[PDB]
Amino acid sequence: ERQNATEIRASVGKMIDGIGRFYIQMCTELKLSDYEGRLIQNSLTIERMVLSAFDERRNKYLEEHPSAGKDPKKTGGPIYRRVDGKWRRELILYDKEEIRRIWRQANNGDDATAGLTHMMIWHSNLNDATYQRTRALVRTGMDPRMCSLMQGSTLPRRSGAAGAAVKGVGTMVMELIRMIKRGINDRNFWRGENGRRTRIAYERMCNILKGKFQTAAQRTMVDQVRESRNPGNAEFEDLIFLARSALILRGSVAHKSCLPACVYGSAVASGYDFEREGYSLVGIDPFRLLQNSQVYSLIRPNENPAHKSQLVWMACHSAAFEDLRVSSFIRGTKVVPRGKLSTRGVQIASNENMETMESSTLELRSRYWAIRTRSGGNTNTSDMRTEIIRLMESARPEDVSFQGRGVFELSDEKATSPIVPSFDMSNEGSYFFG
Amino acid sequence: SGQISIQPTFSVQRNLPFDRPTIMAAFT
RNA sequence: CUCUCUCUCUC
RNA sequence: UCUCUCU
Ligand SMILES: *[C][C]([O])[C]O[C][C][C][N]C(=O)C1=[C]C(C2=C3[C]=[C]C(=O)[C]C3=OC3=C2[C]=[C]C(=O)[C]3)=C(C([O])=O)[C]=[C]1
Repeated sequence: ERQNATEIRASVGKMIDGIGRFYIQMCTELKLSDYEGRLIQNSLTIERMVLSAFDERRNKYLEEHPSAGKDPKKTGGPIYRRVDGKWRRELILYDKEEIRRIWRQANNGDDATAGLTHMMIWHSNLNDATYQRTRALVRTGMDPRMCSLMQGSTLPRRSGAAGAAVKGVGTMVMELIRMIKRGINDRNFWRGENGRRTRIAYERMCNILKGKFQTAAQRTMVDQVRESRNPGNAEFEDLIFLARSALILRGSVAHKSCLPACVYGSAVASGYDFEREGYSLVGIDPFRLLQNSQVYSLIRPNENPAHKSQLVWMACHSAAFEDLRVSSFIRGTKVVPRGKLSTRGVQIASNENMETMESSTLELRSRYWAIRTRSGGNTNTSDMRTEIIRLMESARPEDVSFQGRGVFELSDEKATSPIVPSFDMSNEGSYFFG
Repeated sequence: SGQISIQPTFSVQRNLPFDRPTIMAAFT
């Protein structure tokens, strides 16, 4: 039982080490200095280069249908250099085959898709913590208020089962609803070889959504949705009902701390053997890595670096939809809601004035650390809608879940003595997007 | 509009808050 | 609750 | 080689 755990830690550490040494190689090939190599924007550009090089289907489509004024075999992005204290952006182009060769050499001749999925999840968490998806919600007919279930909505399809565990109930419901809408518009959907393939995809997506749910009634209802040969308006409405029910009887969404490649690269250049020590995405390893890591970022004029650092922290720990009180307790500084953050996204646009831009250190440090959970809490005839409604009516927004679990100090590596928070003082806000 | 409910990330005791009247008013 | 799960379509 | 909190 312990041996399997140590092999799992070794495998995850192998992925992290590969990502870090790839970042080191990319920094060497880009002639970036230490400060420029620790910039979060440069790491974002490099990670996007990796992801676009290995996006096989998009690369093939680009070869068949070339883009306007772009070479379909070259990736690129904004790389920022500091000259005489002034930041300037550059668009440098790299062959996709060169990027693939460098990535494979980083992972010892193996095309380790696990690290790519890790970077994909990091980008998805950043997008979740930065940008809201209300327009897509309204277009598909779902309430804009179920944003807490839309974790991992920007994850592409190539993530697979690893990324499927991260995406929430809202995104899966949205994708299924898109499929049902396409079937409703065109009857030739679900027909032919493409019809068989999309039926298989629909069944698989329904099955992983069913695995997401906890109560028996929700599982039975998604089973009934899956069993329809030609799902129509009724199944789309039932999916909307399940999505709304997921607000109270929550689902099992897996949360992992996926750090930017700059942190991993700095750690690997420091001499940290993740293969020997081992890495966990749900334990103290990301917290310990973030405490002694220095990351720099680009601050547009009239912005608060503290707010940007809080945003990056929330993205790193996938705490976008977390209770603000527990997030502030773990961080030690007040996690301000999205409305009161005087900051825009991490990424810098191509039209920005790259002469007033400044650089700031990111405070990615927390007082306490906690275990990241997959569970959504405790949940306590042939029409299971009434049963679901009764179950949610019984629930109150005062029940204590995760009983006997607390936040551990950074020195408590083994998670022995928990600290339970007492939120029984004057009430702060609880919803990040509120 | 906004965020009605919390999706827990950290395994901590905590009350899990949600806007009960808003969720329930769509089920009455 | 870690881990392999692999992708209807570039979207 | 793109951009964006909040129908
Ligand atoms: C479908 C869903 O997912 C949604 O979608 C949208 C969002 C995301 N995105 C995606 O996916 C895509 C994108 C794209 C693009 C690009 C890419 C790359 C670069 O570099 C640039 C660009 O640009 C653009 C786009 C789109 C749109 C616009 O407008 C612009 C793609 C291509 O291109 O292909 C794909 C996908």
